[PDB]
Amino acid sequence: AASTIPISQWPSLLYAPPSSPANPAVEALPEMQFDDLHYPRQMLLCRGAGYSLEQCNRMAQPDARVTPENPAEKLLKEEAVAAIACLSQREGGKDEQCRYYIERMYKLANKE
Amino acid sequence: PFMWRQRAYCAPVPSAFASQQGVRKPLLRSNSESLSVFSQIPDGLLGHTTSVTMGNSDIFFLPKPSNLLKIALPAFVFMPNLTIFTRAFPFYAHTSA
Amino acid sequence: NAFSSFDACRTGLLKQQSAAVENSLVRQNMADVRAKALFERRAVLLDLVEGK
Amino acid sequence: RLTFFDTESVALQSRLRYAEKQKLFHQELDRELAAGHIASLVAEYDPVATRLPFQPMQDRYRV
Repeated sequence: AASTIPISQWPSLLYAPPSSPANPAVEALPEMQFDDLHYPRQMLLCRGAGYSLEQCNRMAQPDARVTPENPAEKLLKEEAVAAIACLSQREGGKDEQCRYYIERMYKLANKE
Repeated sequence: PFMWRQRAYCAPVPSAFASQQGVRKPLLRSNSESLSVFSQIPDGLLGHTTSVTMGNSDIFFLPKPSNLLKIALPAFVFMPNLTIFTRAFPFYAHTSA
Repeated sequence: NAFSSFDACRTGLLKQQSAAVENSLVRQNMADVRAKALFERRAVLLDLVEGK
Repeated sequence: RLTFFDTESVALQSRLRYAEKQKLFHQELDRELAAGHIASLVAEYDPVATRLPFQPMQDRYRV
């Protein structure tokens, strides 16, 4: 059923991957970013402005242009904290002990 | 203009790295010129090659000896007769006699 | 506001070029001095070498 | 025919001038790209390596 994807179809596979039990956000895959030039660029700009290496290292800050945060972490805060409490108490949810909280979260997020 | 060592098609020809050669030929040329037809060759006689015409060669002649034959032969009907029942033709054309 | 960033990147490139020249000169001179010393060591060892 | 019954010549001449413009555009573009490829080597270029040992560097090689 799952047939081979030739090499010519890989660029579409990267941004429209097949279905899995653990999928990513395909709509947000073009928004995942991590700059390897952030700190070099920052240093270059500051040294061109005229600062010293120590001043540049004190003024340096980490990149905000990274992959965005999951909105579930701000919307489903209490539910997630309760689920983590249940997991910590019941050994990771073995034999269906955090199904209550997980199902509440799933319903809240999915809505049929 | 981003991956120079990986994009060889957009790179200069090896005669360009050599630093040695009225009007002279250009010193810098790309390999991407291979993707054009009339880059190096001229466009002479470009629009005049489809104008060299030659006539056909078929002769429509065949002797017709009817003295050999004494029977009629069948013949096709090519089109429907519109000179008769013209007004009804769309209404009876779908039927078979 | 844009010319400032442009000038900054520009001066950064210039500083990079200057630093590269200086560092390459220093490294080159160190290597050449080391080679000369090795040559003199070889000379004395060839004065001491023995056999035929 | 040529004096009174031809537009093909004019149309083809126009189209060939268009083709000339297209040709020269593509030529210039390819040349620019190759020039950028060569410009990527200026970073690898080191004018200190031209220096001879125990000699000064020459401004000829763009200090």
